[PDB]
Amino acid sequence: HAFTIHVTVLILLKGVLFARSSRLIPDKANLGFRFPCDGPGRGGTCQVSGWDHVFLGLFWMYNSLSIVIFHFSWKMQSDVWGTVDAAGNVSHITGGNFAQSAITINGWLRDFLWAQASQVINSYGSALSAYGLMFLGAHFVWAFSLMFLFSGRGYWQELIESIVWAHNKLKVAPAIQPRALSITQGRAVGVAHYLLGGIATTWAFFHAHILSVG
Amino acid sequence: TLSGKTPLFAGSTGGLLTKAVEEEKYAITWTSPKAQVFELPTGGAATMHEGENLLYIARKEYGIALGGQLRKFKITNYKIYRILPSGETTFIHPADGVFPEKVNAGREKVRFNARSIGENPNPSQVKFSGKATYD
Amino acid sequence: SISDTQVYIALVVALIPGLLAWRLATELYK
Amino acid sequence: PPYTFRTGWALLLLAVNFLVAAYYFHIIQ
Amino acid sequence: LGADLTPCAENPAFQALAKNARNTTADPQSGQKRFERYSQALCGPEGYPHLIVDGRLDRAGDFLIPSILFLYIAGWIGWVGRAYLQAIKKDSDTEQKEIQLDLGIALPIIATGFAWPAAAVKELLSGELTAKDSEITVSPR
Amino acid sequence: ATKFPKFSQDLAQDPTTRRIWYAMAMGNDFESHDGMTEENLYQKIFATHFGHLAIIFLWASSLLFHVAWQGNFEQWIKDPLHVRPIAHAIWDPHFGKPAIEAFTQAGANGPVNIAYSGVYHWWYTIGMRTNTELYTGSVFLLLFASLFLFAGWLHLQPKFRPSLAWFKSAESRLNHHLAGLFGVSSLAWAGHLIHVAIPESRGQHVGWDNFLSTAPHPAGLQPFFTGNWGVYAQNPDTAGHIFSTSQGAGTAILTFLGGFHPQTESLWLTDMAHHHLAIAVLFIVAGHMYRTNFGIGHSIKEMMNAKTFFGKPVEGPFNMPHQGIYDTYNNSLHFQLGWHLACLGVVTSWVAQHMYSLPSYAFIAKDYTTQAALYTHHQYIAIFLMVGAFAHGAIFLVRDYDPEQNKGNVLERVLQHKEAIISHLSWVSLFLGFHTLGLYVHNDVVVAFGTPEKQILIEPVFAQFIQAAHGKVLYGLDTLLSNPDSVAYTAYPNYANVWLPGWLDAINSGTNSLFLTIGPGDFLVHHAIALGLHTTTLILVKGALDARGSKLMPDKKDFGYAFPCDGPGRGGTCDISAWDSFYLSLFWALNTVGWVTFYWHWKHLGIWQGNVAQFNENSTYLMGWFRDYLWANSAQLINGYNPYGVNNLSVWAWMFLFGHLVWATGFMFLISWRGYWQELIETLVWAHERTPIANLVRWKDKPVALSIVQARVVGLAHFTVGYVLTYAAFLIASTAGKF
Amino acid sequence: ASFLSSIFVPVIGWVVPIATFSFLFLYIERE
Amino acid sequence: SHTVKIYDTCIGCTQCVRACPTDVLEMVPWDGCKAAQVASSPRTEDCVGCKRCETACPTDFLSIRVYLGAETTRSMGLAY
Ligand code: CLA
Ligand code: CLA
Ligand code: CLA
Ligand code: CLA
Ligand code: CLA
Ligand code: CLA
Ligand SMILES: CC1=C(/C=C/C(C)=C/C=C/C(C)=C/C=C/C=C(C)/C=C/C=C(C)/C=C/C2=C(C)CCCC2(C)C)C(C)(C)CCC1
Ligand SMILES: CC1=C(/C=C/C(C)=C/C=C/C(C)=C\C=C\C=C(C)\C=C\C=C(C)\C=C\C2=C(C)CCCC2(C)C)C(C)(C)CCC1
Ligand SMILES: CC1=C(C/C=C(\C)CCC[C@H](C)CCC[C@H](C)CCCC(C)C)C(=O)c2ccccc2C1=O
Repeated sequence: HAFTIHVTVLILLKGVLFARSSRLIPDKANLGFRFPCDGPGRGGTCQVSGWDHVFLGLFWMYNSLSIVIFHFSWKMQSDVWGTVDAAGNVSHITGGNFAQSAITINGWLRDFLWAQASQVINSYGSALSAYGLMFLGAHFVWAFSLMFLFSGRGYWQELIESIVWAHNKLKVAPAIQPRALSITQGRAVGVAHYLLGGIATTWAFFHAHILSVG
Repeated sequence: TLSGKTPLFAGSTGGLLTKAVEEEKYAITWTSPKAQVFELPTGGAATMHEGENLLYIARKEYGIALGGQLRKFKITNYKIYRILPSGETTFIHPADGVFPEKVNAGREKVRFNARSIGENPNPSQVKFSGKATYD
Repeated sequence: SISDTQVYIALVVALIPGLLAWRLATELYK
Repeated sequence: PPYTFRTGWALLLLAVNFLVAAYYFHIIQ
Repeated sequence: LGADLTPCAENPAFQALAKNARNTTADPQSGQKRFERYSQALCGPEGYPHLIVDGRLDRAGDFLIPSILFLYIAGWIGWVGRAYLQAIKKDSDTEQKEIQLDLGIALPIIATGFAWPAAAVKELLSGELTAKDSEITVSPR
Repeated sequence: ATKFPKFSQDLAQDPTTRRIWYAMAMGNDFESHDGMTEENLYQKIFATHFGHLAIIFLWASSLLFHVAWQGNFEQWIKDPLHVRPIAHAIWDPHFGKPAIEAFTQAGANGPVNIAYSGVYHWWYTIGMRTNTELYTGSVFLLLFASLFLFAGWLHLQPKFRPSLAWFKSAESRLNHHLAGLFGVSSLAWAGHLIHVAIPESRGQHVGWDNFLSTAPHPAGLQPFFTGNWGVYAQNPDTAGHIFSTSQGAGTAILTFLGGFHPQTESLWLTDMAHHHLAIAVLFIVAGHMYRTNFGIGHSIKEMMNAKTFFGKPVEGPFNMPHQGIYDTYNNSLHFQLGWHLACLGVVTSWVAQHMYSLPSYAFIAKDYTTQAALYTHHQYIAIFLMVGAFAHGAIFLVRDYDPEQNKGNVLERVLQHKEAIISHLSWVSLFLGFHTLGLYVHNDVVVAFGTPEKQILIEPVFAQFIQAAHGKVLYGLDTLLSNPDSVAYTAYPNYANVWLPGWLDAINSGTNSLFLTIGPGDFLVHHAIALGLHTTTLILVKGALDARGSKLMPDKKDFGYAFPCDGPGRGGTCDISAWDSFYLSLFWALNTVGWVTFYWHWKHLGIWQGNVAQFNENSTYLMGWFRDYLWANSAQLINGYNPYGVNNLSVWAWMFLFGHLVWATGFMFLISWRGYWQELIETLVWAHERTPIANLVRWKDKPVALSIVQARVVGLAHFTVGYVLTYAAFLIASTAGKF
Repeated sequence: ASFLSSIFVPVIGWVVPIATFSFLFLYIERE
Repeated sequence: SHTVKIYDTCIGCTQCVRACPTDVLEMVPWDGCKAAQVASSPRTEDCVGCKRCETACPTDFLSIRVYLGAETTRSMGLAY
């Protein structure tokens, strides 16, 4: 938690402290808050703007809080929540597997994600089926985001040129000329679908699981 | 040769690194009508003096950036100098005393192509030759 | 399995393409 | 042009397509 | 046709599914009515209707009829869309008429979009469907 | 000004760490080297090709040696269906005793890796029976690698450096490679099968000691010269034949049985012998087509430039202007490399599709992990070769293509309507994509709402017709080979369908992967694969055909293949270079091979467990894939290690997580771009300089953030390595776990 | 012969990398 | 260093020169356009390759082009 919070702060603090200038771009304040870069020169100046630090901080905020809610979910289910025998013995939801499992990534993959995803994936043909659909839908929206994040405007504008050619060929070329999204919008759309998809997945996961065991 | 007093509050961790001692350094001189606050190239609100100001800077881009800010203060007498480790100060901006955006007689065309950009040769034509397609 | 001798012959025979790979690599660098 | 060559070849491919469909529909055995 | 396909009304897997048929809508017979309709389809071993899309006339309902109905509605939408774009291009503020619809122009076009196949053939056989390749912008080769 | 790299004064004078990275990236790009001439380019390339062959033969030697030395080949011979083949020994100091115990398997004395490459099956099939034979194979391959390494060195020496004219002598190479490298290699292999493999298959020991004395056939080459060839098909191996024994064995060396050997469930060796003999004769004939030094033969330049079809004038071959195509191909190595990568990529997929459905190696059909490994392996290679073909095709267009030399030909015409090609590819991709995802999502929702009878299940009736046309009577269509009345089935005049009895037995048995039964699940996924192939093509073709320029960047050819962008002006030009289409395409290439291998694996898992129903009913909605394939078959893999202990799948469990880590690491380089990192590294440089004892030491190369292009390279590599290791782990662990 | 693993694996693990990285480092920094 | 070439399509608007953050460019006398001045790149050793000049250029296609070449301390924009 300390790690993932300190890295989010590194990105965001760097964003605020170097928003106006840096050793790379002295006049960054003139370029503004939200600009894509100052070109491929100086080795390449992609994502120097304060906006682009917010963009990168969102992924780290997402990464940070994901592990916080996963921590909470598993720790409460293994060590707190559960049934109480008349004698007073506590039988926990995941039987105190946190201590030995939550100390390896394999333990998180197996005993948390794999184990507790059983309810959401087996939800079809029941009242929880919606969470099963949301779970896949969210996995899709997340993956869709990678198209925007990994690609660049140049490719899409050149593809649109050929599509515009075909619309011109059949005299259905729009007066409002089609353009590929801005470099900044590409990133904004990227991080939007990434957060929506990622968070919605965990949302569907948490509900389907805890509405069955909890 | 560089006259001018260092502006007040000129100190920050964004200043000269070892490059300034080993490779090259830049200076920007200007005459201010009045003592006034200005943002330094690499962060920090410095104070100009009334009269000649001298600010050492790591990169020429710092000088041109600061120059742009001095123009907003109605100051156009700023001179940038490149300084080598041998102490060889060279006046570099404005090169001929006139600002490059203004036309000055005596300047010759450099890297001018007497053609439209569409009329460049194909890379195949200049293949295994020294020349490029934009030559 | 194969004898200790056969393993030692293979290693000694493998010095031949080892040497020639070095000679080719140095020649290709020129 | 009147496009005689390319139409001729397209018709031949579309003939083969129909001939294979005639086998599919058990018209020719 | 093939891969253990039987008429749904003969497949035991279908009848088993029909007896526990879930009501789609508020109509409490909607579950039974579904399997009554799907009885005429070809069912696989598991008793799900398999659709045959090879242009078999006895299976025309599967894909051929849906295809004709889709192509007629999709072609309408495309023709009406094309018609409007060509209509607003003859005006001055064409870009403004894209984001802010001239319903005076649009609604008549939408109304007359039922006859798009006739209009599409007429315009194809008049050289008024396409532009010349020499008069359309292209990239340097 | 440092020496390295010797081949670039531009990079050699770079004072930053970019010098080191760009030298690695540009080392093998010989065209881009300083003072490189065309003759020196071909002569260096030729010498290098000897280096690569040597590496392949040293790799091949390693497989033989490690199995001969550390394997259980001799034990595996005796029971190939139950013994696990050993790859090599494990010597890892980091192992605890539980891990050593866990990896002590397949009757080994120490910890070993089980082989999933199918080399044991291959070597057994081709007549190797002893570790001594495997060893002798390995030492031979060292000497054979050694001979090519020397040839490589020799052909760089002044007197032995071939001329440019020699490299451009296309027709002579086509004759020699078709007749010699293909034809005689095929004939020589037919020789091996007839002289060694087939005897060994019949329990007869034939080696270098006794092969000159022991005749492959009793008749002994007399019927061949007298032309009584049918003698070599007389008395084939019976259906009772037990492989590597005389029990049920025949004397025939050239049969034509069709279908599989019933014990081994693989192609008859005598069929494979007659194949390679027939193939050899066809290739020797084909390599007598082109004129070299004896007047006779076709000139390919004349064939391309021909403008007359028997008096009648034509635009060229097939009335298509191919003028200047011979020179285009022959003069551009990127045209060739691209073209030859396309052909090899197709053949690699061909191999993959055929080796699972028509196994050639004894008992490999029952080694399920090996079959899964080998199919995935070759489909992944095919995908890389195919992306490379288009990459080098784009490099040709941007660096080598002369419009003036290709004036009026097929290549100029393709570039003239490139917008029409790219727009129609965009349509097919969108058309496939919308409706395929549509049907899956429809199915996934109606199943979710407890109404799986509302699914859109399309019978793949056209593919089923082809299976029926190949004589699969399951579908009850009664057409071509499934109709015993058809002229196809009977071969009406000659009645020489001697392949057919064996073929029909193989295709109508449900115990093999020869034309697997297909249904709605197979329809939807074939349409997903089509989507995959069209969209990867769209990206690569668009990349190739826009490599020289576009509206956004009309002078793109002036900037070359790979460059970061043309800056944020004109709306922004990120990923505008032809290289950036290669980069984008590989994501789609990997996505597509993902769908292909997932499909292959899940269908086969059902078939191998005798539970085809699972795939058949659950493959029509994407929750079925998610649950019944990924989730279900992860169970054993992720328990490779746990708090309770370890098993032999601990290494795959660890590689599985390693893949997930390397993939995710790739996202960093793909999402966070250079300007962020350059500003961060500036503060690290500050901190080092200002730290009182650390500032003692100083970098020689100025620390800089990776370049825009380098980040896409590094990002795409981490992503790819992650993709491959993750699936390799899952594919192997899940199959080897069950089997 | 198994003892060769105790020689070769450490050599390929440590000696070969150190020797290769040492030489390549001295080569890329040579002026 | 990077190479900055000016083409005869220049209209002498001076926008490239004003845009340049390292004073690479300057206006020089010319008879080719109405403005009677053309952009020049005398100090390409100071060019960082930002392409602000290309973004500034109002001609179609551009009358100034930056071809990113050998990277140096000045071209990499390093203060260290
Ligand atoms: C009148 C509107 C119209 C018409 C007639 C066409 C026609 C075409 N499109 Mg285009 N397209 C349109 C709008 C239209 N498009 C819009 C708004 C977009 C942005 C999403 C696109 C994006 C697009 C892409 C990316 C591609 C095409 C392609 C094509 C061609 C193949 C068919 C296809 O792929 O459909 C594609 C359909 C869509 C992407 C969805 C269309 C969205 C709606 C339903 C249309 C707009 C209707 C409009 C609001 C109606 C207002 C009318 C009213 C004012 C009277 C065909 C010439 C392809 C091509 O180039 O083939 C050679 C291709 O790759 N189109
Ligand atoms: C079949 C033979 C073949 C040949 C002879 C070539 C030859 C060439 N290619 Mg082509 N290419 C090929 C196939 C081939 N390629 C294939 C299959 C693809 C698809 C991937 C490509 C895609 C491609 C691109 C996109 C480019 C080239 C380029 C080139 C040129 C320069 C290569 C270079 O210097 O990189 C040096 C070598 C590297 C950078 C290698 C590092 C990458 C490897 C795979 C990393 C693997 C990661 C790691 C080691 C694994 C770790 C394991 C883990 C468990 C820890 C050279 C002419 C370049 C060019 O400009 O052409 C003129 C170029 O930009 N090729
Ligand atoms: C799940 C992940 C994902 C998805 C769905 C897509 C989808 C697409 N890619 Mg992308 N891509 C991806 C990852 C993905 N990509 C990644 C990781 C990369 C590496 C950077 C790329 C790089 C890339 C390149 C280089 C290209 C593509 C192209 C395409 C399009 C291919 C056309 C098609 O076949 O589908 C049809 C369309 C879809 C499947 C889109 C989804 C349809 C939605 C779900 C319908 C929405 C309607 C609904 C009512 C709206 C609800 C939302 C609400 C807020 C209103 C398609 C839109 C190509 C293209 O544009 O070709 C035309 C193209 O050239 N992609
Ligand atoms: C448009 C792109 C497209 C592509 C790339 C494919 C590709 C494929 N199809 Mg699919 N197919 C398509 C469209 C396409 N199909 C459509 C629209 C249908 C009707 C639902 C089908 C029905 C179908 C069946 C029944 C089967 C396949 C199969 C396959 C696979 C083998 C080749 C084949 O049989 O082609 C079939 C080719 C066609 C049907 C014609 C090509 C598409 C045309 C040109 C597009 C225009 C169609 C138009 C919209 C229909 C209007 C009809 C109306 C006028 C009556 C291959 C993956 C086979 C398979 O599963 O292999 C394992 C198989 O058995 N396809
Ligand atoms: C928590 C987050 C998480 C993340 C981010 C990942 C990430 C990954 N997983 Mg892991 N995984 C996880 C949790 C996670 N996993 C958990 C909890 C388990 C249970 C133990 C697994 C078990 C697992 C398995 C078994 C596999 C992965 C694989 C992967 C890699 C996929 C690479 C890729 O881009 O595929 C591209 C995406 C796909 C191919 C989609 C596949 C899934 C769909 C539903 C099936 C599609 C088939 C269908 C016919 C296509 C229809 C297309 C149509 C709609 C157009 C990627 C590294 C896979 C891999 O090795 O790489 C290929 C793999 O096989 N993971
Ligand atoms: C690739 C081959 C390789 C090999 C053969 C080894 C071998 C070893 N490693 Mg591993 N290691 C490796 C790669 C390798 N490492 C890599 C890449 C990493 C990073 C991921 C690690 C990370 C790692 C850690 C964190 C540790 C080991 C440790 C060990 C030792 C554990 C055995 C033991 O318990 O006895 C006890 C053995 C000793 C106490 C040391 C014996 C004498 C040493 C090896 C050398 C003596 C001086 C030598 C003669 C000359 C100078 C050294 C060098 C130049 C040769 C063993 C020597 C453990 C260890 O013991 O570290 C020292 C340990 O804690 N390794
Ligand atoms: C089925 C069958 C058959 C047939 C078949 C066929 C006929 C086939 C075909 C096939 C084919 C037909 C294939 C294809 C392929 C292709 C490809 C794969 C391509 C690629 C390409 C490329 C990659 C290119 C490149 C380039 C570019 C892009 C640019 C310029 C340059 C170059 C040209 C280089 C028969 C009758 C025999 C028998 C029965 C069965
Ligand atoms: C029969 C059948 C089938 C088949 C089919 C096919 C194969 C088809 C083909 C087809 C084709 C091969 C076509 C093509 C074409 C071409 C072109 C060239 C086109 C164009 C078009 C246009 C131009 C249009 C326009 C329009 C309109 C009309 C409307 C709207 C708007 C627009 C403008 C878009 C199947 C099996 C599926 C199913 C069953 C039946
Ligand atoms: C896919 C992709 C695109 C292409 C995507 C585009 C151009 C977005 C277009 C999608 C919208 C939904 C088009 C909407 C058109 C009409 C408004 C729809 C009218 C019909 C409705 C009323 C139904 C980029 O432009 C881009 C830019 C920079 C980085 C990455 C990417 C990127 O990944």
